[PDB]
Amino acid sequence: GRYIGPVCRLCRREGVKLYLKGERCYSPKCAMERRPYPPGQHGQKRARRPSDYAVRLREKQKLRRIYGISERQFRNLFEEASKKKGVTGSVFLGLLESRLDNVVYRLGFAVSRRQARQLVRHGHITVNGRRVDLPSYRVRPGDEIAVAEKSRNLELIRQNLEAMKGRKVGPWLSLDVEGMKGKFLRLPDREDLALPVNEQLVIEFYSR
Amino acid sequence: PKKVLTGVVVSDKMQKTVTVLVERQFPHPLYGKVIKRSKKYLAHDPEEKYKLGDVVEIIESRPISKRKRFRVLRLVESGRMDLVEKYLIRRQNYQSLSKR
Amino acid sequence: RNLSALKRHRQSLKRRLRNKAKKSAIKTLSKKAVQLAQEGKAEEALKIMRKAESLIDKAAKGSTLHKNAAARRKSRLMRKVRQLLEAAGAPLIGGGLSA
Amino acid sequence: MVKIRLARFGSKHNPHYRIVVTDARRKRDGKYIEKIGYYDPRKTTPDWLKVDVERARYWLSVGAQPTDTARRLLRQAGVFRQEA
Amino acid sequence: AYIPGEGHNLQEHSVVLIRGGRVKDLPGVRYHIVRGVYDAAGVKDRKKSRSKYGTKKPKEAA
RNA sequence: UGGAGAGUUUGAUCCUGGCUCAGGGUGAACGCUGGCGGCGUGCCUAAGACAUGCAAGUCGUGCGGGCCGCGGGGUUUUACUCCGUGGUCAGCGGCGGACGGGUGAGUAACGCGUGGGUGACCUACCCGGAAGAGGGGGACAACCCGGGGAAACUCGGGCUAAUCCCCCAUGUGGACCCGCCCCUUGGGGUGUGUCCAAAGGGCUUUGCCCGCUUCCGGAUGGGCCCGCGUCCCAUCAGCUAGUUGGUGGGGUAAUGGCCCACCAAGGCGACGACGGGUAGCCGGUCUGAGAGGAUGGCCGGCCACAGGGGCACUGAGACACGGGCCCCACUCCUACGGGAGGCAGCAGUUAGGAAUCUUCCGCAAUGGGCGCAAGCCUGACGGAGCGACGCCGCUUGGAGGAAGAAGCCCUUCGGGGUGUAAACUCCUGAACCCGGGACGAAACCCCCGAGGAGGGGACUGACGGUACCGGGGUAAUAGCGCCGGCCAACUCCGUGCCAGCAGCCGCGGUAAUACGGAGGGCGCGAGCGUUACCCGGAUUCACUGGGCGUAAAGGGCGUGUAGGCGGCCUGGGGCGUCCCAUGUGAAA
Repeated sequence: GRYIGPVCRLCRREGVKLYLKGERCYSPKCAMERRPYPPGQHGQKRARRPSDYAVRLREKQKLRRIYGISERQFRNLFEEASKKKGVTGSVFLGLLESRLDNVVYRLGFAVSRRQARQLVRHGHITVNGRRVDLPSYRVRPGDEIAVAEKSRNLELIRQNLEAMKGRKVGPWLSLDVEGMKGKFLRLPDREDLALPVNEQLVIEFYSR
Repeated sequence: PKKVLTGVVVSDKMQKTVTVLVERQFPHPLYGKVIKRSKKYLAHDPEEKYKLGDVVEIIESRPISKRKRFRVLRLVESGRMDLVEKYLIRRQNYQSLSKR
Repeated sequence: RNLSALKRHRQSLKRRLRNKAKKSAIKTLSKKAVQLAQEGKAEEALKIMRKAESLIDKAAKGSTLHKNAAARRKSRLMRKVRQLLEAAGAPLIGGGLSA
Repeated sequence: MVKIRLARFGSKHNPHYRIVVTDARRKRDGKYIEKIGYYDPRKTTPDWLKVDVERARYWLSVGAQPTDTARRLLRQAGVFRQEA
Repeated sequence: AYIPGEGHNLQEHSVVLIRGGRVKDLPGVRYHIVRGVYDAAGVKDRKKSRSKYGTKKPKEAA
């Protein structure tokens, strides 16, 4: 269970537009702008003071919304991040963002999350000679994100590669659309992924 | 290796063997404070050379008899009346108690 | 049900026989020895020393008696005998004993 | 007596035979008197081979009988050498 | 031994697999009941207590 | 690189302080749902009981026949035997059974973890050095004659071989006696006297292969002992006579009351004896910031047991799971005279319980054993299956798409809300179809170098057409608790202290956001809920880290034992402190 179905229903849940559902959830509303109130029945019925612990866990939720993952593996990821010596927070953020599918997303081959996964976990992607599926494969500072050879002469392939020619994606990602490659360069950061996330409160829900 | 230790001679009494009250000491495994711990051992003597008190340095040896582990070696001191007096007070107080 | 572990204990019975035989033979050999030495004899007593010592070699040879134990019994034997000869006498012909 | 033997490890379908000196008593996984190498029968990674001829020679000289895949180990790693 | 709650049956056997818990009465209450054990399969119709109150996952015809 | 509290005593405050949960966790369990794979884990209780198949053998390079074999010699030929001689049951013999397997029953214990003495030992198949391999005589199988018994198999008897067995030897030598020299716990030499050694088999035979003899150092594990640590009760205080000691014997591989003889009165204790209850121990494992507290299953070493026992035997070693002897206990075969047995081994059966599997497969890897090897077993191991029982990766779609459909809940009838969710178009293609396809495997073995270095031949895969590769390829499982405050998320009928929910205040007595139903929404999601059991929170048995005037708590107050901690100065000693070097602490 990785959720799925009505996704940008959770876009307006927090009211902070979460692209996530492709071109529609990008241009005129992320199932958001139209009715950007937290759904259900109430919504337009006045909320509370979200107890500090609760909304700290809510920026935690928000965090995992920005990925489209289950809380389990994601949890384990947090352990692995907070432990091995580093600046735990930034480490955590960029780390989670080093997940294979999202690489292939922010890179440009995907428009968001579910699609990213679908075609990454498809085996339609190849890294350094070997073609691989698993989205939760967090790559390393020095890899090559290429895409398959029967995945060249194909459709929505040409779509995502169409809209991308003439765009700018992250620095630590090298874009070579003449030869279907993507260099997984330097480690990103908090200022490489500056977005509606406060890693602090997240961490401390996790760091109970 | 063949460890050795001290000891105040306790009691000839037995033939061709004497008992000895040894010393050991050690801290506490959570509470600090070093504490005292006496220990009686079989001090061996083929020729009754150590009398009431005689402190000596005693030794690991081949099991020569029954609980008669250890032996001795060389002498340290004599006139050990007061210390072993308080020992005889240990036995004294042992008889200073009963539950009948 | 069936297995050549009966083999094992068949042979083992045989070894029991071996042991008990040679063993008790040695016992009484040693005993006529201690008698003769006890009274005070020499010659034939130290002859018993001879044959018995040979025997205790066959003992330190096969799986009846053995090395340390064989030399244990032998030592106790030839030592013992020396004690009681001298007890009111002096041996003339040795054997297992020197001088 | 003392011998010179191999001992599988790893997990399921990824064995790797550890070169240990052990008397014929100590069972496979059981224990080792000393490890002095590794032979990987499947070949995977340049970790798949190493022996130490020094201790091998030690045990050999003072008395220790190797096995047969160990005979392979000497056949290749030339622990059976003598030079000249 | 109490019960899990509504739906009264259990003639004399049922096997109240004891589970365990007091309430502010019947001096003790400890060691409850399960239903569906060897008998007593919950209460007729349910929606949430179906983790002890039997009635599996009751699906209609649509 | 490491720490959060919350409700709970009142009319309100603040402390004292037990309760409770938010939390991590398992070899689990149950209820609800149930797709794939890898890797694990799977009687925690009856140490009750067991049907049938398999669990330890090999060796004809140790030795003689029966009998299945063949050339067929003898027999003029016959009967047939027997000279040569594969196979197969045995015998004598050689070696393993003391390794691999397991459970907590025992075990307050040098048994275990640990640091060492061994001048108190032992050690074979293995390495190194040595002196050697003359000769004799016998014995019982196999076999043949005959009795018993349903079976068990027992019984008198006459033969055959040997590496079986003993006898004089030969002495590199070891043993003892005493003599003497070094040592200083039975450690080392020498002399005098006696002691004993041997096995041959194979062949290409005059050399080699597998092996006999007696001793010295080592490679390996175990023995005994020592230092220290190893729970709950004081409502278990005195204890004990082999008991503390000694001389002389027996014992054993070794000292030792382990035992005997004899004699002297000691040995343990409030530093917890003696007594009883509970538990086999650890490397490590969960948890707290740590201190610690608890825990000991697969795995690694150490122990104990073979339904309880007692016991020797045998051996290098055992008091020996598939060796034995007697009582016991229980089950079974029986012709009721006789007799047989040990799944705490691998599968399962029954009981018991809340719950703990498949009587599948290969010796192909690797390991034990025996053989010179080829080899034969191996329920070790190496692999398949079942269970979300634990962990990790995972698909059930993407994308577009209404100021927003039917259906459904509220409603102030304005609308709201469900839900871009589906429908409606495109793409991508779980499983499913085909064809292909292993890693695990190169040594042993055959051959030249000498059999050394090495060099070439070549065998061997249970798992399994499985892993996977390439082609074809369908939108393809979704449930679980909660929704008062803790603790994040509420409107609507129901019901009227009735049914009910409950870890804590407790909630409902006609108008319940707490119970049931629903719309929706919170957390999670191949899982979720529920109880069971362990640390923290608990600074709520506190060393860090409290206390004690009224909250629980100064012994009524004096006394001295022992005990605990002790003024100022100088110097001598180095146990605690301390530091360096170091040994170990394995691996996991």
